[PDB]
Amino acid sequence: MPAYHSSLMDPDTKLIGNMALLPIRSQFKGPAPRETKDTDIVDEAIYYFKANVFFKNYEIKNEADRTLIYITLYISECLKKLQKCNSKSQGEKEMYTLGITNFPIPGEPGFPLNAIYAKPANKQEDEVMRAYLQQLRQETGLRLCEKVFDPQNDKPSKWWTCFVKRQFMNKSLS
Amino acid sequence: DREVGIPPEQSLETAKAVKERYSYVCPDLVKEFNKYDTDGSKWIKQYTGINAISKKEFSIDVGYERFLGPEIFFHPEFANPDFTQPISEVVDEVIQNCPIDVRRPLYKNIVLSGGSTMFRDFGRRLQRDLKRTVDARLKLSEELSGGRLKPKPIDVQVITHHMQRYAVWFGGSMLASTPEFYQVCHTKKDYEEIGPSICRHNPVFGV
Amino acid sequence: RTIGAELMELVRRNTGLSHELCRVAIGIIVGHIQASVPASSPVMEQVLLSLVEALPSGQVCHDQQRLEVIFADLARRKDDAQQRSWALYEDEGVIRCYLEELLHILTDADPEVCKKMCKRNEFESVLALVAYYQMEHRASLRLLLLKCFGAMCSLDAAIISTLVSSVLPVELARDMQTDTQDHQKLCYSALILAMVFSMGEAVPYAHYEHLGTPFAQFLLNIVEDGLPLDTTEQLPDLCVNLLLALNLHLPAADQNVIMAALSKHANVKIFSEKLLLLLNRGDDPVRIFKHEPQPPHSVLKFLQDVFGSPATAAIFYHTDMMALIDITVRHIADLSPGDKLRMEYLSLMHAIVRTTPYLQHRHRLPDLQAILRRILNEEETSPQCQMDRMIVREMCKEFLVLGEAPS
Repeated sequence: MPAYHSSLMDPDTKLIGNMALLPIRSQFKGPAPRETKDTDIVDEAIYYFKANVFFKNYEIKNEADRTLIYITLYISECLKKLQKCNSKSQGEKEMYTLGITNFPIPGEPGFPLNAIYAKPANKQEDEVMRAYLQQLRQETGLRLCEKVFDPQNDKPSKWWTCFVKRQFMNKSLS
Repeated sequence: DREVGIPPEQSLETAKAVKERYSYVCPDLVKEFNKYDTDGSKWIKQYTGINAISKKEFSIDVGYERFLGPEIFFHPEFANPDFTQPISEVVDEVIQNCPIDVRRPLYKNIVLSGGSTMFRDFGRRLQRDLKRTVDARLKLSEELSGGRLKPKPIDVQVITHHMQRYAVWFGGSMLASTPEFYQVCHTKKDYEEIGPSICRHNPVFGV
Repeated sequence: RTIGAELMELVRRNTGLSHELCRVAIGIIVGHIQASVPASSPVMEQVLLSLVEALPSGQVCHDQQRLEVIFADLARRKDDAQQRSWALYEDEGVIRCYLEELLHILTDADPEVCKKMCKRNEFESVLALVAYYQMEHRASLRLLLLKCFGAMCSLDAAIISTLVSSVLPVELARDMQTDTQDHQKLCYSALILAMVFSMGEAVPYAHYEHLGTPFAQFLLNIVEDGLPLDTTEQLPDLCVNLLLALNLHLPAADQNVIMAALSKHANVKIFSEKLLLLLNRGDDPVRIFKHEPQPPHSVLKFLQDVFGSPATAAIFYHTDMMALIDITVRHIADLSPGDKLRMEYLSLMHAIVRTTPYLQHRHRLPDLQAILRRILNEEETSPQCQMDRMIVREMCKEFLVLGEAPS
């Protein structure tokens, strides 16, 4: 059967490059509009993370799938740093520092999906992309730390750090 | 990946034990991950083994591998990337490739055999993934025709019979106890004449 | 233009020499035809410069080809699920042949080749052996993999971060507590564990199920009591160097898993005797590799953490603490200003006064008082020298009798 795709795409949803500039519920600042609903492109990708890393074939139906694939690849970067953390406060400090890092973007080397992603043509669209992703890289990390850490010991769970070796298909943002 | 502490010599012994005892089949995959996360005391079991060198016990926590193993019947790209089709869909192609007159009686008698169909709730999901697939096809034809006839539904049935560890043997013992067996059996005489190509053919192919 | 690199490849193929001796043989031959035949000196000097100072376009090294062929089969034999758990064919002689060949290449060939082919595709080939080790149960092959990991740690430090963050240290720490019969595998396992922990990088929290306090008690029981099968007695001096290396990344001695092992042990004497024979010389046995950034001094890091609590300070016998004060004092003075270590011995000494009754016996207190007054009256202005004086003031301020004049 197929993997889990994004249901949130709507024709009224803006496009950046060939991705889906979708609303995000965050206190962080960026080009992403603020959402009112109780579900977002982030809460989905965290719902569907543990299941989508076992599949080996993903068919890109729309552009919101290109936004989900990015997060699902970045969550595997959070867990590499979080498994080394001994307290949630130490994780939130590590999740900040990682989002500030300038990962590759569509068009340049490092990005594993340069072919099936559309780079920004103009410089203004480039500046919007680098600030949309950084808004995802920050709210993703902030929301994992609520889940990874067992409140009984305030230390990472083996049920999340078992997916450290499970890349999305085999790709990584590095 | 998770439970180090299992000796490498007793990983296989430990996986069969988990499979035969604790595993099962899930209706939906991602909803089970939440049930294991949100309410972990109810779904996570524990398996105490015995080392064979030191004779000391080792214990582990049995989690997502209760439903992820059997899921490859329905998501076989978990293990083998050379296969994607579920078994719920392989069965529909097997039957829809058969003659039009024996499609209904074949949906109505689907016999699960073998030891790897002993999983709990295996037929319940297979019988459900088909009835979704069969009730839609009849719906589409009813629409293209004009909606004048509501065709009869198909009675899918997936039965799981009492003998599985020796089902195939039993059908060989009933057979061999007949006299008809001693006619179709290739014979020593027929071997000396025709040679070892007497046993070359199977029903899967012709000529 | 490229002769000196095309000759080294020819010589390593047809002779089997290492990279170093490949350059020696050519520099000697050339350097001798230059001298005996001066008519050929212009040609020879170009040839020597090509050595001192790349390969043709399509030409690829022999050692690079083999590492494509070795890492590819061993990963194919890892992805062979049938043959690993359900054996049918023989595999011990083929694998033993590819792992021997691998060990001679990492040990002899050019490190930059053996670095890139191990650093390729985010350490895809290293991480496979780390899994094949977890999957393999035969000690004839687990031993060769360890000799191969020990050669990959010598090349780069990014590989050490890859291994320590992996499941390797948890399988070694689990195989050592379980399979104590094999002596070589127990001695190499304790060497590799000290290699990968040498740099001080932190690790996942899950490692501390098998690298925590019960693993330290296992190592202390060996240091103190030893094993029967240890005839040559290498293992205590390896289980010491390992404890020093586990304690490198571990901060906050009150939260330290190792120190809970000492305070739980009945009586440690042999572990303490060996710590002082290393401090008397100031040798870091963990520091095997010349990789930057150089981590701290493993011994002083340990003793600073021992004397970070009074439960762990009482392990030292009376005669040994007085020998520790005689050494620490001797190093504080014999060390020059601007050195990094002088503040460690000072912080170590500050830790002794707090957690021990040093002020009741006052061993070598006058010689100490004269050294601290000197260090304060030093007019050096480096930042490091200001860190030393900053410690001394805190030390005298906390304990006034270390500021009084020697009398």
